[PDB]
Amino acid sequence: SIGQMTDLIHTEKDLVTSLKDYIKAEEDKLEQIKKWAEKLDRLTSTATKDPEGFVGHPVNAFKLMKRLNTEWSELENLVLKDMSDGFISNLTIQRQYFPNDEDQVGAAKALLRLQDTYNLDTDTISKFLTAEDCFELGKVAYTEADYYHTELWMEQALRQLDEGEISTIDKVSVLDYLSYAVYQQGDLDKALLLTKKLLELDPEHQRANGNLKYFEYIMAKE
Amino acid sequence: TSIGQMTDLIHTEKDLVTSLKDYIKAEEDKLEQIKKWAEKLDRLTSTATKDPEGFVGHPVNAFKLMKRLNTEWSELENLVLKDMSDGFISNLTIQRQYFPNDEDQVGAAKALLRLQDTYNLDTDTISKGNLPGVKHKSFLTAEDCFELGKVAYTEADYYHTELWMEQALRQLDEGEISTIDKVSVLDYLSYAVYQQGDLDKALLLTKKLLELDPEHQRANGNLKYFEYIMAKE
Repeated sequence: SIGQMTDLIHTEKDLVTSLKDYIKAEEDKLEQIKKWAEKLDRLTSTATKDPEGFVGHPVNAFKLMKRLNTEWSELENLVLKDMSDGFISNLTIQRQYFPNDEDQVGAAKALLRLQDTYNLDTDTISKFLTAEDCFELGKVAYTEADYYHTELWMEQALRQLDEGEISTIDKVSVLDYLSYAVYQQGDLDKALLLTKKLLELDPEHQRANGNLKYFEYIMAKE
Repeated sequence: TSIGQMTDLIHTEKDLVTSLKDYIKAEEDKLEQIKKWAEKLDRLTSTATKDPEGFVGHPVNAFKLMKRLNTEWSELENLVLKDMSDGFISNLTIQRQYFPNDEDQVGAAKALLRLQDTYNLDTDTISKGNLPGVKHKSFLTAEDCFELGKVAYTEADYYHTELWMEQALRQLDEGEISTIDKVSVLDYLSYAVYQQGDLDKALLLTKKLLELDPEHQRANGNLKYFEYIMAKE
């Protein structure tokens, strides 16, 4: 319902403000540390410039022994200090009303169906969807034997990869999925070409080699 | 402790600074990643609250929303919990084997005291490091002075306790920002003074302390005590 989604949106907005509070806290700690590190840097610089004269000074041996024995431990404790508990506690609480996998897949199938209903191409929809997003949609289709959508979305994922989008997915796996889905469509020509793309990328790929031969076969027997 | 040992310590400390700087870089990269994420998301969810019906119209906005909440916030969570400090802490931990310890710090402090005696220097000249024919310009903090006073105190050296607590208190008086309260140093000071025998000074300082903190139990006891023995003197 509209209301459930509305509450989700509000929750996420609050999570963002809380997140920004965490960021602010961490930045303040880092600036304290940065200033500290600046002081130490000027210090150590002057000492390394002339270590003998440095340990001439009667105060310097004491100050050095103190910094090393005491101050660096204070510094250590500040570095290790956890700034994240408020945000994590809060997020932990909000997760109670979060969606699950089934909600996510469901929302995805809904995306496919809207794609059909409004006659939209994957690029226009994607422009935002990431390569990984497209790939996921492709796999959602794939699990239900909807190879038309599997095909369209793996194609989009691959296209985004080609435009040089940085992503966690390699062209090879998506080429595998794609060529498989296309073969299942019946476009053996396309499937063959894509298989050849895959082999150009990973030449040792077992199924792609086997499929190069097998596709050439059934194509011959057509 | 030799020139060479000090030199090795100094180089190690220089390297630890480099390591800490690397830590700073790592943390900044982490935070900037997070800020950009939150920036992007803030744009989304703001536009969404403006018209939530129109926003979750798209199965796209809805799909991205469900995914962000079920998966991506867990990724952000993992990034938040991610320790950027391991390299620095590991290196510092390793170097600490060849660090000075407590005895070395006390040792260096007493060494400083004996040097003060030997060259007849007042605590101010030493503390401000303004020294003739010496190039490096180090200075002691009120807190440093306090520590020297306490090192003296531990050895029943009330002469140095008195001098160095007086220097600390004096630096506090200029309003040097510091971690020490005048009251603790006044405690030490007045006690050391009395141990030397200057009952008037100890009494006056006890009164300064109480003037600062009137509920200070021990100071109260000391006030009655001093006034008594002063009267029966």
